[PDB]
Amino acid sequence: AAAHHRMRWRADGRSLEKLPVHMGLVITEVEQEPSFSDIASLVVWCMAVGISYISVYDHQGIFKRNNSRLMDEILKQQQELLGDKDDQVLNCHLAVKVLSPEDGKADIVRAAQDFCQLVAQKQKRPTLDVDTLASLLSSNGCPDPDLVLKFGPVDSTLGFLPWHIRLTEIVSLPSHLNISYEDFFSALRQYAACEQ
Amino acid sequence: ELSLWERFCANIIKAGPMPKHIAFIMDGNRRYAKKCERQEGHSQGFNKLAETLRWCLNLGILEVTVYAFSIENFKRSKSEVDGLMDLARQKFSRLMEEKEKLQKHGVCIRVLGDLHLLPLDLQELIAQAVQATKNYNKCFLNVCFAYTSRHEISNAVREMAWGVEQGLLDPSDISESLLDKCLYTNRSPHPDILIRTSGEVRLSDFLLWQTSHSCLVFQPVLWPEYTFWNLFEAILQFQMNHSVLQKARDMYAEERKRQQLERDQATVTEQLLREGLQASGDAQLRRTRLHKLSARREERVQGFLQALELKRADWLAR
Repeated sequence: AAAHHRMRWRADGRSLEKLPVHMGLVITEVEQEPSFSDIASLVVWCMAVGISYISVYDHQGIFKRNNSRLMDEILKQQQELLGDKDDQVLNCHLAVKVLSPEDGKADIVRAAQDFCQLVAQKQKRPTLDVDTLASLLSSNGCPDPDLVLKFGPVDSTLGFLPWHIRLTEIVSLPSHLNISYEDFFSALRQYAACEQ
Repeated sequence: ELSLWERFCANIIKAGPMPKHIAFIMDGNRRYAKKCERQEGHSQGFNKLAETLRWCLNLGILEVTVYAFSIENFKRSKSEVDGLMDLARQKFSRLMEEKEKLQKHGVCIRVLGDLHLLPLDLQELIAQAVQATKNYNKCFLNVCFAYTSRHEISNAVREMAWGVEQGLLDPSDISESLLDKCLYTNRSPHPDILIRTSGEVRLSDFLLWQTSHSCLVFQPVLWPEYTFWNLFEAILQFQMNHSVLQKARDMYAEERKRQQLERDQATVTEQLLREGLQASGDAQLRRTRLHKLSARREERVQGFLQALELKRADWLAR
């Protein structure tokens, strides 16, 4: 009967001038091993307010090497707060992608290897334009992030989806440990006014 | 020259690690059109460009890249777009006629973009100048005219399919390095800092490949009002995360190199899986097999890069 909580979060989502269709969370905090509890709450809040796809990124890969531990805690908090698991568990995996450095640059060369082998198969010719590249990457289906959130001291993307971040807004926050919904919401309130 | 305070902090900043390459997104020229019509502001923006170059030259910043024209800026006002062409022709006409003066100090200029979108004379001036100013080794400035990183990498991409279609490379030789060595900035090394003026905070399709690990510096100042302290604050921020970003770059390298080695040793076994051979190592069948694989990709790719230069050098003639 926590349906009022869904009412509260959906109301916050429809209130912003603009909510990101796609959002990324980049965690530069390498001082300690990150806490999945804070990450899971962040993605849980995005879904609640109405953000379709979230991607979580760590340049060392500790999220991709721990998908199960992070997916476990994302589902639990959803059951815990938002409260038929097959469909719920399906919408979560469909919406949250866990990313690492091998998904932006190393993926860019993967598609290049696709065209070139098709060129060697006489099927493809170079005369490869702009939209042919986009549909050729692993973002064939999914759009590009409207907004990325940088958590931690480091002031780079650290190799996070260089092709897709072409027009996206970046918002950096001091840390993700012990993050609060009021903090995360004024980020969206920053992005809502952000010239797009 | 530089101010005493400006020369003071410069010597102090020169203590720690220094950026060898810094790139600038000059934004907010339009916003400074207050009491200015709009091409008067762009003219003032080019002045602070040369002013800022004095600074980096004073600071020993060796290479600098600037975003002069994005292909997206083509949808602007014909009056405003033609207004940028006039200035593009103007300052470039100053690059010529002021030749040899540019030869005294070791400065070379490189226009980076897809040059087929400009009016013929602009292509000529640009190609005229870059051909003349090339082979100068003390200083380097990359000006990005008609550039988007998306267009850039797609061009580097199609140019390596050219290689496979030309029998110079095979798609196995494709790598992050090969792709790295076919962008317009292959003469430059990767930028240490990226600076963007005005309150905006996006990359706008500018060097997305090369600044994946660069320090991002965004400042609320409009670019025409850029000062030496605005530049100094960027190097300050850069030096803070230098140890992190160095280590960050230093571990990506080792991982991609190790991962490339794991994949390379794998396909050598896949062929050894066929043909009935054993991955024993008894008499180094796989060891020589992988050893030869590195060279055949090394020599075949190395030739492709020499061929791509000759290809690119031929266009410089006309």
